[PDB]
Amino acid sequence: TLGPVVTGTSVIAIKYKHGIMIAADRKASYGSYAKFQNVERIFKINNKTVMGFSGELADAQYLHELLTRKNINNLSEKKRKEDMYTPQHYHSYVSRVFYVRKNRIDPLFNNIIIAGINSQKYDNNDDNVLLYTNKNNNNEEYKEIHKDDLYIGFVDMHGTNFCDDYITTGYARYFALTLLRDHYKDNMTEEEARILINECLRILYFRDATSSNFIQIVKVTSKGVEYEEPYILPCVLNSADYVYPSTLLPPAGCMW
Amino acid sequence: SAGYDLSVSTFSPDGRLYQVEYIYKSINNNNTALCLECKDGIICCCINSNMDKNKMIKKNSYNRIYHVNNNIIITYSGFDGDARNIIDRARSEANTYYYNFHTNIPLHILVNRISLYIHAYTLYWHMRPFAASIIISSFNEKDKGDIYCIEPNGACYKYSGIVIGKNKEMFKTEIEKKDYKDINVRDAIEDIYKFILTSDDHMNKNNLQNLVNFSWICKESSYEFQNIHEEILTPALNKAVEYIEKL
Repeated sequence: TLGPVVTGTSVIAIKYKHGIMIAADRKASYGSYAKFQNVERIFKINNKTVMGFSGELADAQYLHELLTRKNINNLSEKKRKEDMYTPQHYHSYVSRVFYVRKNRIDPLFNNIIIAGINSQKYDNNDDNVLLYTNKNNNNEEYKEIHKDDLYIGFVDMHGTNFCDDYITTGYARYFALTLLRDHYKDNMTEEEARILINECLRILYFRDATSSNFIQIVKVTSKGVEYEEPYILPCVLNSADYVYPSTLLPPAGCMW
Repeated sequence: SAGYDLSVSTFSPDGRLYQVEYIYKSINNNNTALCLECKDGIICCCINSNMDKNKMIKKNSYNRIYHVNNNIIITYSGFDGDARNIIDRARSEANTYYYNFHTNIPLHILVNRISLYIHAYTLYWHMRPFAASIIISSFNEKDKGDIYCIEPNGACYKYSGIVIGKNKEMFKTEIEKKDYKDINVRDAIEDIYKFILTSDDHMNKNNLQNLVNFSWICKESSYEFQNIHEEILTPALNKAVEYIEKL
């Protein structure tokens, strides 16, 4: 790849009391043209790990393929649930791929988020992994996962990598991150986490031209990786001055 | 023999390749593996009776049953290292197929590729041919069971039930009595334990637990690979043992 052509905009991932909540609008744009409006941008790596991306879609699909087969081979050698690769392992692997490609001046034009649960003590999902069946879609309750057992990593084009309690990509690094550094807190419930993520996505919808309001939410919890039903985010303007007709303003001068 | 059996690349004057037959003898001397098609799944069993005198081996640590994509069972009788080589190749072919096509490699194509890989080691005068025969099998609702067995000569055939390794003839005699396409895998477990007790004279009711590997792909496991839990193998083992001790 020589530059972005088809791109996704921004991803938000935060720890809350039951695991990881990661969000991305389902949009991939061809420049300023919103060609694809139903694109999946958060992928499941294993029952405890997800991958989100911004930037070029083809590079993201390549990386998703790499990780899919890495998880398959991991399962091929597994003899106990502890053998499954952690989110930290996948974050290291992706950071390494990016570093190697930087040294060749051949990067993937992506920013990546690797998030998940960094422990095996909260459930027995990795005892019998199902690649092609999902049993969630039984009537059990989520386990509270200690923040230290959760992992959210970031990788950029130059191989810069780090972890934190909340990670953002793209325009979320300005709009969402400001509100998160102001307002995020530990052990949030699903309701509070969802409310904060929705506020961030609403600001992005109002201020990022590449964004959309069709939001995909994914959760990684004691029940595994869960894709929520995509939903349209209601975004109303926050001032009546926007809606005031121009003809009611003075006709003279630069009134617009 | 007569000097014609020192190389896998020399035909004997009667048209036979003796190194391949010697490999066959090696495989027939090795431990037993079988795969059986049932009504709602396939069941695979490896009897590691050659390790009966190895008392210090960690319990249930030696397993000869692997899988490819979490939905294909692959096992063997013969050299462990060669079998691991072939299994690595099988997984590599599955990875390449997914990379190229984004769908899992069909069972029969994978079997052809593995058999060609094995056959390629019988062609040159400087490579040792693989000393192992491979069972590769899958099962899904629509297609029922598919079981293939690959020979060291590279010939792959399709079976409803297969036994390789030592004592395979007696095991086949026991297997052929009942039509297992109408029996469920769980019910087949007890039959298999009885067959082991009879056919392998090195196996008794004391080492049946630690010397037998059981796996299946069935409806219960959502048609994905799974080792049969001990909570299922225990009642079946006890029942087979008591029934046998009765007669």
